[PDB]
Amino acid sequence: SHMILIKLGGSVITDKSEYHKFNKETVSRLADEIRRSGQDVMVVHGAGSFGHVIAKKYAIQDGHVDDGQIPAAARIMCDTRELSSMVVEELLAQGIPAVSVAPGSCFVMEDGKLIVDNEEPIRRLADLGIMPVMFGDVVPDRKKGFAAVSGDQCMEVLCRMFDPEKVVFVSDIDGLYTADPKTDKKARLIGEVTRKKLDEHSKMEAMLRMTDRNRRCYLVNGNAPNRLYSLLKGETVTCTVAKG
Amino acid sequence: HMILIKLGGSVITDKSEYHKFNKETVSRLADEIRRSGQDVMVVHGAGSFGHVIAKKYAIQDGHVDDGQIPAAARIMCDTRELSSMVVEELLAQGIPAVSVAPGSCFVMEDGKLIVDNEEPIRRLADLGIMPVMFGDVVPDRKKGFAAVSGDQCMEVLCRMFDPEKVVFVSDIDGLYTADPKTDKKARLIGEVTRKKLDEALTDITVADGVHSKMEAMLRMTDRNRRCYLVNGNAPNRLYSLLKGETVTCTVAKGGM
Ligand SMILES: Nc1ncnc2c1ncn2[C@@H]1O[C@H](COP(=O)(O)OP(=O)(O)O)[C@@H](O)[C@H]1O
Ligand SMILES: Nc1ncnc2c1ncn2[C@@H]1O[C@H](COP(=O)(O)OP(=O)(O)O)[C@@H](O)[C@H]1O
Ligand SMILES: [C]/C([C][C]N=N=[N])=[C]\[C]OP([O])([O])=O
Ligand SMILES: [C]/C([C][C]N=N=[N])=[C]\[C]OP([O])([O])=O
Repeated sequence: SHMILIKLGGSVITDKSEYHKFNKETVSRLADEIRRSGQDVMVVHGAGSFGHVIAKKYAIQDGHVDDGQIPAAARIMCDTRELSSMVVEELLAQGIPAVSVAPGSCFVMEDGKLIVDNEEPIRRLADLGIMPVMFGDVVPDRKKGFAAVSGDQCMEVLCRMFDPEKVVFVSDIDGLYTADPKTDKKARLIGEVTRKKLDEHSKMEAMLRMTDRNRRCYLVNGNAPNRLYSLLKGETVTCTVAKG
Repeated sequence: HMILIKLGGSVITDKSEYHKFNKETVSRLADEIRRSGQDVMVVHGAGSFGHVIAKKYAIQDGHVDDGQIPAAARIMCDTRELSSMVVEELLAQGIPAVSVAPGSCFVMEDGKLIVDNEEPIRRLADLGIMPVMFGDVVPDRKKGFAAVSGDQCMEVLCRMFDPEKVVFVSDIDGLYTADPKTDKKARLIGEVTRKKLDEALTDITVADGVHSKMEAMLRMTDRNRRCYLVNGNAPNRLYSLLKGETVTCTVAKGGM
């Protein structure tokens, strides 16, 4: 019961300012860091520039309103699946058996909720040692035609099915700050996140939901070499932790 | 008025060279589909994106040792990457499509592909985003994992969506009395029925061929829906068949 659920956010695996650009060097290092830690893990990744660009250009997250969005949805779904291959290639190269599980090809959505009615394939892939890799995708919706699922929602489902000991968000920031550290030089790192969120980004809300059953959720900078490796081994690193 | 089409691995890949995609052939076949103007749904095989590694690790035998797991995930990645290449050509010709990997959402039991949840595949077809299934490694309820073929993917979609016509696209003009690559004096079979399938059942067939290929087409047929096996390497032959014209092919009929 010591599995660690990891999200390779789109901020580190892709260049979000450059459409369809894969950060092969960062993902290759992150996969090597994952293997050397010797931990049992499951990998979710974001869509990044392989989806967010065409998404809001056609407002895909708002549902099916025009037939012109159908080729756009297919192109987005083709890109997220292609990105997942590049991620899986790096996992396989390190000796981590993994397979892409596209949510848009397997599940449906209803009122912003990812619905996983059939859990057997994901569970059977896990028991075989072939890590099921979910990711942000365009998903059929029961009310809006289609919708968008995030990497965080995919993790919430896997957090429910497999009860990880730790949950780790890998992004391009040292942690949660008072504001965007890229735009506000007067940003200060927040070390702990509890239900003290009552004072107020909304990432505290996203981190806290996965702290069910006294497990700790971490948010760490993947652009810092070996930080993720040390985190997985239990060594103290710079990060934001959600607890309680 | 939907037509179910299998883009076999023998024509969309170089089956003699691992991980080799025949882009231009697929680009032509997609353009022939667009030019036909038919409501279609496309399944494709794995070809050398699945068979080469499956033979070296006996994946068709199921989970027998831990050395197979890295090979199974390697094939699973290869079939998904090949499917992306196929979808890319479909999108280029104005055919919205999405890859639906059977190993990512289905299981198998006793050599049959179990589809317990039909909603996603049906919702994608309703939106106009063609669900494209393909040959893959699939978790098995009894043997750990199992290999599913394009022919089996075609069966469940035939069961699900009830096409009026089924087309098998391969690297051969049709079914022959023996393998045409190893027998020059072999002739083509024009029509396939349940009667001739029993006529092709031999001891060699049992110990294995042509009987299983006939059975694959016959399972796509019923009282009036026919199955056609056409050569994808013949330019515009798939186009003419989709238009309703007569072409050199093998026809299955009557069901079984
Ligand atoms: N209060 C904040 N603390 C930390 N980062 C923030 C904050 N507000 C905005 N950001 C920005 O959000 C980005 C990460 O969010 P996002 O890219 O959506 O996550 P993901 O990496 O999962 O896609 C960071 O690059 C950071 O610049
Ligand atoms: N009786 C037969 N008739 C036609 N082809 C045969 C026969 N026996 C063996 N073959 C071989 O099978 C090959 C096609 O089979 P396969 O690759 O499974 O089709 P697909 O590519 O549609 O899956 C042909 O290249 C042919 O050489
Ligand atoms: C996929 C998405 C969207 C795009 N397209 N559309 N509607 C998102 C996900 O999320 P992330 O962030 O995790 O990546
Ligand atoms: C997945 C694969 C591999 C295995 N092997 N076997 N029995 C294949 C697919 O299928 P196709 O259709 O391609 O042939």
